[PDB]
Amino acid sequence: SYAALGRQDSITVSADGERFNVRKQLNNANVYREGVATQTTAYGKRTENVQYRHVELARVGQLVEVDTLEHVQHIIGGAGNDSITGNAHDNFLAGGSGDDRLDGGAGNDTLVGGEGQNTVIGGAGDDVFLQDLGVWSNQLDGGAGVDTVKYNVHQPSEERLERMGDTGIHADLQKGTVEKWPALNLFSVDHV
Amino acid sequence: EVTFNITFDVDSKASLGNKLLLKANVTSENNMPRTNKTEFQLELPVKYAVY
Ligand SMILES: *[C@@H]1O[C@H](CO[C@@H]2O[C@@H](C)[C@@H](O)[C@@H](O)[C@@H]2O)[C@@H](O[C@@H]2O[C@H](CO)[C@@H](O)[C@H](O)[C@H]2NC(C)=O)[C@H](O)[C@H]1NC(C)=O
Ligand SMILES: *[C@@H]1O[C@H](CO)[C@@H](O)[C@H](O)[C@H]1NC(C)=O
Ligand SMILES: [Ca+2]
Ligand SMILES: [Ca+2]
Ligand SMILES: [Ca+2]
Ligand SMILES: [Ca+2]
Ligand SMILES: [Ca+2]
Repeated sequence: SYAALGRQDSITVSADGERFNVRKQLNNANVYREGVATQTTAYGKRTENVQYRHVELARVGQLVEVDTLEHVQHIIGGAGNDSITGNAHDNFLAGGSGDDRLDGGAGNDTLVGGEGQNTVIGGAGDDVFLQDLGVWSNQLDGGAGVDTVKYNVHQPSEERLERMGDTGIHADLQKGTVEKWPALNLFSVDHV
Repeated sequence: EVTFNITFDVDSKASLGNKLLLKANVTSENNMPRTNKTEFQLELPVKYAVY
């Protein structure tokens, strides 16, 4: 879970078979680092000094790190704009908040785009898309095989009931659009 | 030949998408086969007022 990453950060996950290479780009990251403090004492005459370790917080600007993952099937991105890619197994790819790109690759994968304007590619196999009746627009591609998009996972919120009432979605697979706020805004549409 | 204007009222909370279509065809008692002259439809862009 990379959910501790902020909005300004990002990850880029690439598959090398069964192994994953994760490139993390953290902008103005905050990191603990250990140095050497120095406390001094005078004892009535010429001074004797000491030192000791000291953990502390600092922001070190731009950081790039390359993590490595093995035997990992599920990844959760941070609050930024992540690019996450899976492999031939069954993966749980979640993007969280931000304009994330999720690609599952082969196999039966489950794909959760989260908030933001997400683009999601399923690949081959039978894939599952989970949606949340949000205000953003999403781009969804299923690929080969029989695929499913589900809108019933989340309970509707209070402001949704206040602004919309008891109306849900207007979905049409010939047009390829799913309108999550019909007749209230025309740009909260998922394209499938 | 007859020429005339037909007036319509557009609701202020209308939902017509971005593209509205009108369809009209003529008919008579003689009941003769339909022809391209009998049918006509034309398409008009739509915009929504925002303040
Ligand atoms: C401005 O909007 C047009 C139209 O968007 C469509 O109609 C709206 C009412 C809303 O329902 C949108 O979700 C619709 O997509 C955009 O033009 C369309 O662009 C898409 C690709 O982006 C294309 O597939 C459509 O054919 C286009 N349709 C028309 C009529 O042009 C246009 O791109 C938007 N402008 C900007 C700058 O985003
Ligand atoms: C006119 O168009 C309507 C469209 O619904 C159709 O039902 C009707 O049969 C048409 N009539 C003629 C005379 O073309
Ligand atoms: Ca994210
Ligand atoms: Ca996969
Ligand atoms: Ca997201
Ligand atoms: Ca897949
Ligand atoms: Ca698929």
